[PDB]
Amino acid sequence: PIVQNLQGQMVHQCISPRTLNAWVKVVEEKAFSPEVIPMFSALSCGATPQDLNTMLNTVGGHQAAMQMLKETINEEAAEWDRLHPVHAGPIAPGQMREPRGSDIAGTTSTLQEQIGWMTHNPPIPVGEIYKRWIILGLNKIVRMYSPTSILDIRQGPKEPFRDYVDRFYKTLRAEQTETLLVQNANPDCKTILKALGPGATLEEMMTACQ
Amino acid sequence: PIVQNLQGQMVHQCISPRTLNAWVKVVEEKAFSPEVIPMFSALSCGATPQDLNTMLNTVGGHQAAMQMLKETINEEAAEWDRLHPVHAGPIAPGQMREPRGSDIAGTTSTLQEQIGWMTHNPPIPVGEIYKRWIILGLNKIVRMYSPTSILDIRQGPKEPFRDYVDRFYKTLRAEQTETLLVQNANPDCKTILKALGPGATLEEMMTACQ
Amino acid sequence: PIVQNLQGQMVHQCISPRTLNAWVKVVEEKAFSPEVIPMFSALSCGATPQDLNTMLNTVGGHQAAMQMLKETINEEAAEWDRLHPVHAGPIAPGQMREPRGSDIAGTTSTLQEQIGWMTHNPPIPVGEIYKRWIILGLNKIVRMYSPTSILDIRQGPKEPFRDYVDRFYKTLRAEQTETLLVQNANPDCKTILKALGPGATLEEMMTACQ
Amino acid sequence: PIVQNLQGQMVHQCISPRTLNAWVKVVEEKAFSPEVIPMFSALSCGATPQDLNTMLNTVGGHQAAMQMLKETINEEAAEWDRLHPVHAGPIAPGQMREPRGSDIAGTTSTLQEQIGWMTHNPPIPVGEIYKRWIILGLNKIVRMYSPTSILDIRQGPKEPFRDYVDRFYKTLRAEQTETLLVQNANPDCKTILKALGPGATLEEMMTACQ
Amino acid sequence: PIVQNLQGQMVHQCISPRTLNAWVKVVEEKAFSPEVIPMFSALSCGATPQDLNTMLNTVGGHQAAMQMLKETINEEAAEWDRLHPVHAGPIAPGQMREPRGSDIAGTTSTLQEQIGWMTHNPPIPVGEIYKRWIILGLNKIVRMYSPTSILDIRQGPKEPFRDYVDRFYKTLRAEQTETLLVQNANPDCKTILKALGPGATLEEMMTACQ
Amino acid sequence: PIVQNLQGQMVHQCISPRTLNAWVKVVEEKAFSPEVIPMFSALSCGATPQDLNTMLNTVGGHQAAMQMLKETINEEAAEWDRLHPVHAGPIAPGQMREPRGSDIAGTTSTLQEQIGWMTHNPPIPVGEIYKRWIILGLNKIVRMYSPTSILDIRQGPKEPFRDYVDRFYKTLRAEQTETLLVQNANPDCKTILKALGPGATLEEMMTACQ
Amino acid sequence: PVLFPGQPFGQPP
Amino acid sequence: PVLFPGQPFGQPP
Amino acid sequence: PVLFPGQPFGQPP
Amino acid sequence: PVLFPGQPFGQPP
Amino acid sequence: PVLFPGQPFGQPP
Amino acid sequence: PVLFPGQPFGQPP
Ligand SMILES: O=P(O)(O)O[C@H]1[C@H](OP(=O)(O)O)[C@H](OP(=O)(O)O)[C@H](OP(=O)(O)O)[C@@H](OP(=O)(O)O)[C@H]1OP(=O)(O)O
Ligand SMILES: O=P(O)(O)O[C@H]1[C@H](OP(=O)(O)O)[C@H](OP(=O)(O)O)[C@H](OP(=O)(O)O)[C@@H](OP(=O)(O)O)[C@H]1OP(=O)(O)O
Repeated sequence: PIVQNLQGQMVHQCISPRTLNAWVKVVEEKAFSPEVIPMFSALSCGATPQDLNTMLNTVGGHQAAMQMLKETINEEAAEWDRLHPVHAGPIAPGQMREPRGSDIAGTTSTLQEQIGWMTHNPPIPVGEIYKRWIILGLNKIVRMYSPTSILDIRQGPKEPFRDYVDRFYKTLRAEQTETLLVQNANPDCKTILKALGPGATLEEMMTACQ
Repeated sequence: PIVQNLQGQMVHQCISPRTLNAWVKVVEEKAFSPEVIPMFSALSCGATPQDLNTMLNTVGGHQAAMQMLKETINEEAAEWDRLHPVHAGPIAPGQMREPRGSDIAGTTSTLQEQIGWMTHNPPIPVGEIYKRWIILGLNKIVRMYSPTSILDIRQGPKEPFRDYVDRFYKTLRAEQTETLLVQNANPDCKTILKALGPGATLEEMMTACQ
Repeated sequence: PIVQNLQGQMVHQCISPRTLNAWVKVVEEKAFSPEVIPMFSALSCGATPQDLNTMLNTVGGHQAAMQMLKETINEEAAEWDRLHPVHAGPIAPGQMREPRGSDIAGTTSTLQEQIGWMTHNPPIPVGEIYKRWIILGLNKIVRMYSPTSILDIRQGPKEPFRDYVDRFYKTLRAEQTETLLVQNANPDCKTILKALGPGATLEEMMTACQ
Repeated sequence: PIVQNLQGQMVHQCISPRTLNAWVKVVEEKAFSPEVIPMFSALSCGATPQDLNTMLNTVGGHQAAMQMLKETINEEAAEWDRLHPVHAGPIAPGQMREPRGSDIAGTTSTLQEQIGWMTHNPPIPVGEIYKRWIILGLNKIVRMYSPTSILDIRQGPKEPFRDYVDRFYKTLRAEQTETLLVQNANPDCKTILKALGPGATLEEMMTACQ
Repeated sequence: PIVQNLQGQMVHQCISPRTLNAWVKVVEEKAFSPEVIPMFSALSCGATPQDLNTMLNTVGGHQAAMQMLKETINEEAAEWDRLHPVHAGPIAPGQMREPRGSDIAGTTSTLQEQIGWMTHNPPIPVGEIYKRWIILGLNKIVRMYSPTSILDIRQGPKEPFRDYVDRFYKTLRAEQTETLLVQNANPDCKTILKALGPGATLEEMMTACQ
Repeated sequence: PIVQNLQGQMVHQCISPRTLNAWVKVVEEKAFSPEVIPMFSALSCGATPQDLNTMLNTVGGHQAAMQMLKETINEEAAEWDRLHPVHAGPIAPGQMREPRGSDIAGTTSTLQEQIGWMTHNPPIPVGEIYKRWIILGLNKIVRMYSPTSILDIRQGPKEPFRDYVDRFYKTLRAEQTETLLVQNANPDCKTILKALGPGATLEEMMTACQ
Repeated sequence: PVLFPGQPFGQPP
Repeated sequence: PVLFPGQPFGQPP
Repeated sequence: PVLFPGQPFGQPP
Repeated sequence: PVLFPGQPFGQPP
Repeated sequence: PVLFPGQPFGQPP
Repeated sequence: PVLFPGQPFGQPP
């Protein structure tokens, strides 16, 4: 990644064994749950496109999701190429070239070209654009990998309200309320909630129904 | 987070794999016990609003508590907006803007705006205000997540006094004495404690009843 | 904690995940055995009163011991207030105030006031005074939490002398000899030990009785 | 490896226990799956030929794959010797010699010669050439170690489409589509997919067949 | 411990959680086997007498061995006092005092006095003298804690020679040859070894008897 | 070990808990397999003779192998003494003495003498010579500790060729081909291999026999 | 409100 | 007293 | 497209 | 003696 | 060849 | 010999 040294300059350091280790472990244990996206966003902080590529290639499962990510990255690279064309000819000697849509992904661009783009004034944050594309991929997979719809989440008769709210909101996060939450509740709890009315925080509902 | 480098300046460093790892592990193993709040307060030391957001999003369970935290943060951001209005117009070039209530939460403000607010003289501790709001949320959840009331804690006939005091005070911490502790005790132990009278430390009671 | 940077100055650094992790793990696995006190003394080396407070709040069990510690800290803070009164009025601008007994505990004093007291010439070691009070608490709990008295430790007929000495001295450490050790021994081993007489090291006894 | 110190110079540091540890653990747990290649590429970042040799020798299993790697490295070293001959005679005193094909592998070249080649302007990236040869070996082994052909991957009647796509693409990665993926699918799913037609992303197929 | 900072000066740093952790773990798992002494010698490298004291107090078992260590340290401190008397009177202001035998153990001397003795020219290595005394203790315990004598180690009829040599030499290390090793061997192996004669390395014996 | 600080000088740092930890763990889990030698060579990078001694003494098993190493080190130290005699008399004050064969092993030489030899221009790499002797020992033990001869490795009728090649080459590495590999194979696989003929890479054989 | 149900932390309406 | 029952460490009355 | 099925991340056609 | 039975390391009589 | 069967990595013939 | 049986590494006769 690109870090700030003790002297006071931004230098490229080599990825630690733990960014890779924790990344493989979170994708292995948590699959593609929503909270897995922030991990990637936090583990890859300051990472180069090459580093992001290492993280993506380290995973050994869910290859269909990886192809989703591939297609998303190609669509975004085509949109970058369309929005920001770049000239060809000869790269000027001792000079920094423009980043293509394929360059941001790290397919053509090399690591020295990458750190040239990052250590610039003003810097071209190719890592941040690549992170944006990878994240768009990840949100897309996570949204379409949800096990059940929000309509399916309904509270059981013997189930506590807390568990129902937890299930409801984990499903709501997976697919990215107020009125819907009461509709799925059983006649118990709903008896008091309908009497509560509008303007009550989630905690008022869960306290009255505790 | 915002740390002090060896040279002697405050710089932003990227969150470590362990702050995230330990945070997910403590919320997974200890749920929302009171001691979980200090962990967050200690793990997120010097953290930016973005870092606090990563920590909050890393958790994958107890989503109703997360919505409690959301509502608390919105109430506090509305109170910040009400107490400290900020002008609009155009942000002056090469200048630092005022922090909105939404800015402290990191919804509109970007990381460069954040570290501009922290590395200032005098600094605007947006991270500390956000930590205050998140902590208010956490205390609220922990208080309303307590399994039983302090009135329920009563000492058993064959149970040692130590266990009763431990249960009593863990419940007292969960919901944030002197006379009440003796009332819940069985006739044994109370026989000696009533004879002890006022002015005795907790240890005098537990020593006489040992 | 307050550490020495590579440049050569004492700066506050943020507590590591391991001080907290190891602290919770030692209090969880070893409860309040005597060796747990040095761990706290070694883990909290250079720690601020706020850091000491985080360590104390991280524990989730043995709340009665925590209240013992609370009462001990209040007694010591009252004694500090009595021994070292401090004036009121207005705190002089850009100046460092005197530390109250409550300040050393970190209840009123903030972290900036704390590091002002530590980075001073001569420095006011509020962390060391707080550590003294916390340690007095810990010794008090450990002494009064001992399972059995030293009189109870007696050597069995088939038990080796080594095990008896180990039990005897772990109990002696828990509650903070020469003649007593021989009295609790069985007629075997004592047969030779009484013949040995005064002036023999522990190893002479354990070698002759091996 | 060759890293950048805080002062701002490239110096050789000694390999960490974790590069070795994580390397042995990934080769032990994941055998020669494709994602194992990026690990090597990420763990050995900045590593010298000697360091690469340590990593290769640390593995204790799959010795036939190691001999594949040996033969690949000899072929590449012979091609380097053929492409870039080097003179003999006497090495000039206080001077840096040309890297042979055997030198890049670290068989004749010593570590001081290596760091002389890396800390040069322009530098001779012997580590990168050696990494290229080792990686060519690794891709060769991984491609020829695949358990089954892509023709074998077929979707079962009761198997979800997601699992079939995952198997198909893990096999495709192991041996380094569009039309083939539909052919192996059962009559179910294919019923809708044939109706979809060309121009549909992988996600359109997996959504319609969900 | 006393380490060398990056700038180039010897400064006291605070003991890491791992020196304590690894120390407790090695004493817990390996008890007092001979190899446990080097661990202490390697883990406590550069450590102050206070740090050595923390390490010693961290152990929670084998208290009789701890009292052996105590007595050894008192004998060595008395010998230090006898060999190197020190004057009393008043400690000169802003001056460094002479180290007593009790000072080296850290009973009277404080940490500031300790680092004054270590950061001196010429330095008084109180840590090294204390390490010498602690190590003398450790060797004494390990020698007198050996389960069986070297005379007891004898090779079984069906036991391989390798196992017999391993047992023989682990016992020899525990209590701190050539002719004795052959005497304890069974008639098999001895048949060939007696024919070998003097002047054969251990490996010649184990190869002929393999 | 002897490392390079951030300022740009070679200084002695104290061995980490992990070099010891990983060393004991690899010798415990992998015994004396060939890959254990590189670990020692990689873990002890930059280590002093004293550090090498700590690593060797940390192991608690395989003491006969340790005595093999002892004898090897004595033979090499005698050869060093014979090749490089050193004068006696008086060591010149403030001067660096010549390294004896016993000095390289660390038996007489102290750590200050060691780091004087390493931080020299030109430096006397006593650590590297000691590493050479220890490694010669290790290769000797590993070669003579092999369970079976290469002649014993033969392919079974139902065993895949891959497993046979793996066994063959792990045995070949343990004791430090082309024609021999085919001879041990069963009539199956050999049927095709004899038809292949000379000039085929290992992979050609394993592909045709797959 | 700064935060609404259904989106991650740090995202506007 | 500096500390009372029922609140975390470091908080006034 | 920048990426195609069957090759690792960061490799051209 | 510098150390006596019954107290931690580093404490006087 | 730079490497032959039977010896560790980095050793000549 | 520099090392003899029965003593740790780094100790003279
Ligand atoms: O203690 P944990 O929370 O369970 O995490 C540890 C630990 O992390 P550290 O390297 O920072 O210490 C390990 O070292 P230990 O201190 O536990 O010895 C490590 O290696 P070990 O095999 O020696 O434990 C390992 O084990 P593993 O990765 O196989 O699980 C690992 O556990 P985690 O994977 O949970 O992080
Ligand atoms: O090098 P990594 O595998 O990336 O992890 C290291 C490391 O492990 P090794 O020394 O075994 O290589 C440290 O070693 P120890 O200090 O534990 O002995 C360590 O220590 P902490 O757990 O106390 O943090 C810490 O970094 P550092 O050395 O600066 O303390 C850490 O990185 P992570 O904990 O994030 O994995």
